[PDB]
Amino acid sequence: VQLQQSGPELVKPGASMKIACKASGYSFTDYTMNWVKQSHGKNLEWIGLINPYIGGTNYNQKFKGKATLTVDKSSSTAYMELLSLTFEDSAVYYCARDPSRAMDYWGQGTSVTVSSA
Amino acid sequence: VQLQQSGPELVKPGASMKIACKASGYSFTDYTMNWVKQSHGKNLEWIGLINPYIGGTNYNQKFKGKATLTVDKSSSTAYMELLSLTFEDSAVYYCARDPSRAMDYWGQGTSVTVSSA
Amino acid sequence: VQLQQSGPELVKPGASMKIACKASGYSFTDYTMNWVKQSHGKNLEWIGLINPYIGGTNYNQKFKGKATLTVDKSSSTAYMELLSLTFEDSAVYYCARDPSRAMDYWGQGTSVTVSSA
Amino acid sequence: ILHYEKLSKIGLVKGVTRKYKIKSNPLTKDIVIKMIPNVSNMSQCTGSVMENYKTRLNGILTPIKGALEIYKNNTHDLGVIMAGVAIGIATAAQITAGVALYEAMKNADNINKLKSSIESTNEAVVKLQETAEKTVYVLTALQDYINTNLVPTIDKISCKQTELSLDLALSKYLSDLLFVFGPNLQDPVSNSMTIQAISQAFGGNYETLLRTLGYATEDFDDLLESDSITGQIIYVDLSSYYIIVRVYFPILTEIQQAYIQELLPVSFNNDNSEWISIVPNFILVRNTLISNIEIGFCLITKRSVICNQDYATPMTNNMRECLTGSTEKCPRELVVSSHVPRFALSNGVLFANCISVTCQCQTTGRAISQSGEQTLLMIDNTTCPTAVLGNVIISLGKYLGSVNYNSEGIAIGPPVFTDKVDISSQISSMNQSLQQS
Amino acid sequence: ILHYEKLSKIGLVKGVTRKYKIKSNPLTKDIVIKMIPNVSNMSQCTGSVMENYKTRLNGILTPIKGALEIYKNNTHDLGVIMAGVAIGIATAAQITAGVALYEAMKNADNINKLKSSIESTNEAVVKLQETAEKTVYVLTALQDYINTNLVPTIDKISCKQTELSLDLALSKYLSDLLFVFGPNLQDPVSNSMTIQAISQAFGGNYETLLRTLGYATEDFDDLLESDSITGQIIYVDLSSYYIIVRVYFPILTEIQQAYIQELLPVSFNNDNSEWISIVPNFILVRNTLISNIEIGFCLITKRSVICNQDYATPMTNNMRECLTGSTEKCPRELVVSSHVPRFALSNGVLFANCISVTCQCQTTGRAISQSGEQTLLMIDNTTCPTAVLGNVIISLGKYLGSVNYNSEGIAIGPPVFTDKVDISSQISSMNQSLQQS
Amino acid sequence: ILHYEKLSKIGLVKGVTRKYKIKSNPLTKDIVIKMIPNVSNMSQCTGSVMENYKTRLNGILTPIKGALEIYKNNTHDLGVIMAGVAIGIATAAQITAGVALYEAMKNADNINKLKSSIESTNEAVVKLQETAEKTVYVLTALQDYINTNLVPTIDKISCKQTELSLDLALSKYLSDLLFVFGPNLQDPVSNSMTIQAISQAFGGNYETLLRTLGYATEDFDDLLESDSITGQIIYVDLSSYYIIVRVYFPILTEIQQAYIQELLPVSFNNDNSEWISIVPNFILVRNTLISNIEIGFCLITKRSVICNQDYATPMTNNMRECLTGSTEKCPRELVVSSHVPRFALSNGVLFANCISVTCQCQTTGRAISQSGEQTLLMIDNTTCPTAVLGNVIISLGKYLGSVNYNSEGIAIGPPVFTDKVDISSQISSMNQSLQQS
Amino acid sequence: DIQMTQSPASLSASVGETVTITCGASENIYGALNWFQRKQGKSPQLLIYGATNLADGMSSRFSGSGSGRQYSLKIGSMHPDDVATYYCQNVLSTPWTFGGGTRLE
Amino acid sequence: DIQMTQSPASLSASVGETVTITCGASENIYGALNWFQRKQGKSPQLLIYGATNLADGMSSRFSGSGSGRQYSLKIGSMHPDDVATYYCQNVLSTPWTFGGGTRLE
Amino acid sequence: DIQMTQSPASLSASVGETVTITCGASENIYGALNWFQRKQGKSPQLLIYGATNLADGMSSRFSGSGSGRQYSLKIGSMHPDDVATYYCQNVLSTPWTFGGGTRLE
Repeated sequence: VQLQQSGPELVKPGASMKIACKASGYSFTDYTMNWVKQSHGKNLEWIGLINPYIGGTNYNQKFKGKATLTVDKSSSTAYMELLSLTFEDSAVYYCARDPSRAMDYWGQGTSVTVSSA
Repeated sequence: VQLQQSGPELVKPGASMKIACKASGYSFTDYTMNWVKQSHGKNLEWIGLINPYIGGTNYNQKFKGKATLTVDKSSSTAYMELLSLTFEDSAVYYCARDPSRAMDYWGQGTSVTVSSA
Repeated sequence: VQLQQSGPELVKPGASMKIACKASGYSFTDYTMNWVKQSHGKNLEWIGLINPYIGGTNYNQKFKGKATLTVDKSSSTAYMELLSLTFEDSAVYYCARDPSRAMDYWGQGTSVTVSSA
Repeated sequence: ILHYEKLSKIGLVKGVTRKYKIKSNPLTKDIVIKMIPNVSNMSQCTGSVMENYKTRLNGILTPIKGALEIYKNNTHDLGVIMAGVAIGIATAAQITAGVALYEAMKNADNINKLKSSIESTNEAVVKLQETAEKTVYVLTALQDYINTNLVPTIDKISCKQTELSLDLALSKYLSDLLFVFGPNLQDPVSNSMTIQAISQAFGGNYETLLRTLGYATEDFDDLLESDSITGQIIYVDLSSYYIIVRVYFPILTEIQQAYIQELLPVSFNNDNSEWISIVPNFILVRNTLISNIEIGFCLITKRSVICNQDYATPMTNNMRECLTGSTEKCPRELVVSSHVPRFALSNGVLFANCISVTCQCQTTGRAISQSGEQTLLMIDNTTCPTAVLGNVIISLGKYLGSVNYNSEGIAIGPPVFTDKVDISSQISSMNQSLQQS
Repeated sequence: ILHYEKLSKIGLVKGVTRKYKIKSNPLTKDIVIKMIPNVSNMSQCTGSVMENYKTRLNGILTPIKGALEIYKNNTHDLGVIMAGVAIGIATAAQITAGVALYEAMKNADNINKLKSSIESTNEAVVKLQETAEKTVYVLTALQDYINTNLVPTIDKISCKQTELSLDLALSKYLSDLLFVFGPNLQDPVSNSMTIQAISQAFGGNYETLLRTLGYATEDFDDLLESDSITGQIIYVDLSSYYIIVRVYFPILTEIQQAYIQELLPVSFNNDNSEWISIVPNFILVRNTLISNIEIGFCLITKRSVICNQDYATPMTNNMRECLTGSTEKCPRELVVSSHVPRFALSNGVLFANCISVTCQCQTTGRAISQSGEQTLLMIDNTTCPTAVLGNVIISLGKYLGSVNYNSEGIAIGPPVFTDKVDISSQISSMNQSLQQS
Repeated sequence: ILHYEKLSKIGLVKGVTRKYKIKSNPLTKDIVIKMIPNVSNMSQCTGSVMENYKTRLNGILTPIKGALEIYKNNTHDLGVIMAGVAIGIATAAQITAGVALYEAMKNADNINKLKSSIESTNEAVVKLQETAEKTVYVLTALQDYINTNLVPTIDKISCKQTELSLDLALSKYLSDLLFVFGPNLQDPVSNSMTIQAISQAFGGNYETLLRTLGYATEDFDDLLESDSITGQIIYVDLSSYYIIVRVYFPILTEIQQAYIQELLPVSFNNDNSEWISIVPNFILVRNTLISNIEIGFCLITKRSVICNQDYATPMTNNMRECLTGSTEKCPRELVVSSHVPRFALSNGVLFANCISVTCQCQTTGRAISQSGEQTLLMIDNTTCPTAVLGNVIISLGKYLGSVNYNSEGIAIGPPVFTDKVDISSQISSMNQSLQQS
Repeated sequence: DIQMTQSPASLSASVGETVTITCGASENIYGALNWFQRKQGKSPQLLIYGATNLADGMSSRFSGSGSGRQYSLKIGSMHPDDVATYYCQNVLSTPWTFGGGTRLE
Repeated sequence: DIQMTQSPASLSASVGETVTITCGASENIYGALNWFQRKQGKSPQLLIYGATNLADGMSSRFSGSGSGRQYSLKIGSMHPDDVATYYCQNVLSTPWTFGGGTRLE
Repeated sequence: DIQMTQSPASLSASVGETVTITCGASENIYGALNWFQRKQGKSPQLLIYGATNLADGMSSRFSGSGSGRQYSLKIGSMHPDDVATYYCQNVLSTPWTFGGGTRLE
């Protein structure tokens, strides 16, 4: 049971970027993946979940519009497209597997930074 | 909002005659017309109602068979065919518009007299 | 109202025999035919019933597999095929008409004996 | 217009002819249903039960009040004009229901002038003086239970037990409530939801509601079971937790030139198989035009079929043509079940599948025989004044139709299979053979 | 007779085989349901509540008594005769029900000889001595409520509160009553109305009714939920306001040579799409003849399908032919929903749409791959003693069918759309292309 | 993707667009429902009522416990493996439900360690300390009635009356129970049975159950009425007569790229007849693919359609093509009923069958005339800022679609008859003409 | 039928003083009583529907009250215009009967 | 199965005096008990069904009673014609069992 | 949103002595509280779900308790390994919020 993140990315402000979360070692379709934003190394906040079985999503109100969650059942990969990136969007982004309510298996996280080098 | 009666008529006993009640100034189909019998200038008695929207009729027991109510939605006219006329059928016949349960607008009335001149 | 049994039979052990119960004088389809076993001239025990109207059967547990009840609505005949006959299957077998729950009319009975002469 | 002889020959035995009645001319009465009991007589140890109940009831009632306010804020007098842009999307029924809601706003305000008196109502039914000449009635949910069970037993049980019993009663009331006044009620504006559904706000006791409002006893039960006595929520109070319901008391009007002909379905014989014809068992004939009717939505009575609206539905050309005699166009379905009507009685005359049911003549003691080329047997006085069909013995009358009924063969329709999966498979086969052609 | 291998190849996974049972041989018990409570212990301040309740209950019960008297006045013994002319119009079921009503009239008169004792019944359940050797039971509606709530609290609440509570209880009883004994009850003669519906006269407490009458515990619940324990109103009293109901206690009889085969529907793949075959999920095979069954009217049990009548319905030729192997004639429907059964277990063998559901082999750790030309995958011991389908781990058995199941392709049926509106549109298209041809 | 202009021209008026929500991520809470009341406070004259009740309740619960033990004895940890051979026959839903039942067995055993405390529960709701940090709740059926009615009145009525009232209460509880936990419950393993059905074990009081367990108030009522808050019986006790139910509290997740388009059905004019098009009134569009939806199983809300599963069903090619503009492929049905929607409001714009409904313009006082070659009339600001349709007056807005809407004719579809019997007759006629060809 | 009875069949009083026109019903009609004003030679005009509600276009001096089976129509200050015949109509049960009629002079 | 027991297996009394043939049931059968008369060498004849109702064509002297699990069949004044074997049949539960049988001489 | 609060934001105690990490919720969450262990530079690990249940693969010394809105995570005997950041996650209401975080040294 593994969740492979896409990797840390340097992205310019106002652009859009996509986190990849490959899944292996379990039934991708039968588990919901959550997404959380780790900012400043301490604070965690849940972004949203995607249910690949039904195609449903449940977003945090803070992350509606800014983040949209997709899945690729063929590749067992769930994506998190981040829209209109600002400096505050620079954080650590996790994909966490969820049977129903307990994020038991997490990706290594993508430390996304938003700047123009 | 007008209810135009056909006019006073002289009709022979045992004949059949028809009151015309043209409607204007309102939705004919959406209003039920009642019919009442004013005998001896004083006494009033409800004959029956016709619902042009549904084609339904509700008759007073006294006037079943003697009076039949029809409507002409094309002409916005409701009719009162009177059957087997006797001397007691000589009275004033009103058509009264009724939204559901209150006769608010009345025709001028037809003073029908039954005799052989 | 009459129930004609097939008649007493001499049958060898281990063989199978069919008892006919012709019905007449009533509506065969509208009456349930019961079967009982009269052993030793005294003891009676209900074998099972057949409802010719529906094709349903309700057997005593003791007689499942040993007795199967069929009907012939064309001939108004109710049959009781007896399987794997033993010495204890030698008894008097009745077909009894039952409206719903009371065996009112019985056949004369078949005294079936099981032996090899 | 229906060829009853030919229909009976293919098992469509003429049943009871019924007159067609639809609700009309609603008498409107406004009643107050207070969804919260008055616990002032046991307030000493009520706890937080009433607060939680108010929270849940407010959550339930807020969507209703908002949906009402969609129309209360977009409807004004000229003559009553409705703001179509502000309403945005609505059906004709919902628009007329919003008009009716606006017309009920005057009496709603008159009643709401008695908000304090509605709150202080400590009986399940209380009459309040609106304006010293108009009276309004308050139906307090669970107030009967409070006054009859909880108040008399304050000191018999510990007041915590009284609190728990009150909480359980309120939660049971909410549980019964939610099926009607919950998220199912997405169109409270419509005045089509029955007074039986409305009475769930009073614990399902619509008898008390209607007897308290008062009604014309004529056709009252028939108007109830035809879903014609409807209620419309006019006002929702989120502070005193009561609703004002305008109850529509219509009358029954006979539809002109309209009768509903019931056909009693009877299996018949064709070839060596048993068949029942697939023809509607309730035929609406109006102004000499034959049509179907969604009679499941209506209340069928011995003399009339009573509906809350015109449920006439169109009839295909073939079914109209075969109901009028062209019985080769009426479809038939194989009978493989043992529980099918083998006979029916029409005007004292038996129409029976005497091949499938044993027909015996009680007078002459002979068996009424049906040939293989006969579908039914018409059994009447001319052949058998009394007949035994199975075990049931019926004394008959004279058949007013043809005298050569049992000797005149009929043209038979095409076999069908009215099962849903059978319908889909028949569509499959027809499409396949059509593509082959 | 059903080709279970080919059916499972198109997703019709063989389910539980059930025996076919239909009610038969009813034991008849007559019980009195007094539809009015005895308020003699609290008559001091009852007011006019009981008079109004009597008026309303008489209005409810009069149509029932009149409908019964239609048969009671036209039914005579020689052997039982009915005046078909006086009855006029009747169905076979209604005529046999009138016969049953007449046979119950003797015990009805014997019970009505105890009219005074029925009126004095002051308990919800009372046994009355008919003839010193036969006993009749009176079920008094709301008597339990009166004796348990209102009588103990006469002086605790003001007697006006007792009066109002009694009126509310009676009105609630009438409200629950009217769905059953109201204008919906246009054929009280029929003995097909269930005892659960009858018990609404006792407040819906059919458990008390049946335990009081007594019954065979064998298949009792199965007879209840199959609507086999029916009640027939035999006598209606408009003065004492009680009904005599003959309760039919049938037994269950296994239908000869009849089993109902359940097929577990499983989506399969054809081309690159999910498909579920439109085939009945419950196949009735009787005397080696395949037919449908309206199993919604029956009670499905783990071992048997229990009905109150033969609900066998005919099956079209194509469905019969494809259930026996010609799977090119079984229609299939596109699966566009995410919630479809992707697999089923039959005899310890998994039949799975391994293209649509992830199939992994728990023993060898390999993925059970399904080619695009395979509809399902049969997963058994020979390939995978244990298989993981999604997240569920299943240890399997040996497939008793073919060993080349997963390598033998099947002929596929035609796609269909079983939506009602889709059915109408398909009829439109077929008619259009037929007229074009 | 839907051609809303052409659809409105044939009466498919664009209604409220709703987002598509399906239950997901269930929060599991386990509660104890003790189906037997504690009569220790009134055991002095209980009699044999409790023994008979225990016998009946054991007979009811034994099939449930056996069906559960079928999976409890064939499921063990590896990682949760299921004995497919011992299960034999099961559906995918039932297998996953057995997995869920096994995962709930740990908490079930932890609760069953408090069997003695569950037995001693003498209140309808009691919190029990599982392990000094986890708490379980016991819902005792009829305990509220016992403590509130029977215990306070031991000496007020004779103890035989208390016994009879207790028996009646238990039997009423069983009568309400049997529709849910009786032979209808042949698959207690499935966690698809709603908490409202589960609450019949508590007297139908699911409000108490859910508030006692606790829940997210967000979308709670929507999850209730969409049948999304389901319960699964986890443990059945045949000695203490209690069940452990795991209540699934899911959340609502918006389906990606999925909206459900409601179409308001409005009659239109063709030839000189009134027509309504046979097109689904709720169109599910997901990922730019058009499909039907069994929305009857879902809870329609003002903003969303909320289902417990994906109820998408396939759409035929012709209906998809005509919903996108090819309106000659959308079937239409004759309107013979007087109660049909003659108009609808869409985006502040009226689409009306002005031939069948009197359209008058409130601003200029003129009549909005519909020619015989026009199906509907689109009435907006450009022609009539305020319009009177019958007696309802509607102030309109601007039609965002075409400005030549009322001058552009549309191609009309084929007439149909969507009656079941009419469908069978149409199949008959098509088969006959196909055989003739 | 419901027999609708008016006690003052003929009444004549001075202009400008209160006038009560009582109406009775054989059965309780629950406020389902309409009032009609019929001037000589002209059609009856709906005066008060629902036994309390003033019909539109009618003078505010018409203040009819009542509940159950006993009702009353109030004139208040007379005027020579309301010299007409007042009918109380049964409105509850389907044969909507009328009262005898009150001729006010 | 329900065990049906008859106490007087063999009974012989003078002609013309009352005779009670008691029958017992292991389980309460609620009046679902039939009585059958089986004369020597002939099929059993339905004597009393429902534990109270006299079967048609049977003599009026058969007055069987009882309720629950304990029943009784009464002969009253004998007749040499009623010398037969009386069976009480279980009628409630599906395996409709019979009693041991009472031979009256 | 439910505001999820942890009282000891930063705590450091000797190895081998009991440690209670209290967590609070603005609204009653009915035991729908998850605990997560986040070691430095690594993804958070599910520690205790349901506010009582120990997650698989986690040490038995984690004995988190609590009910309603006030919860607590117990460490018991420390070890150098569990020097990490502990998050209590709301799970009841759809915006599943996290606690501030407890850094244990």
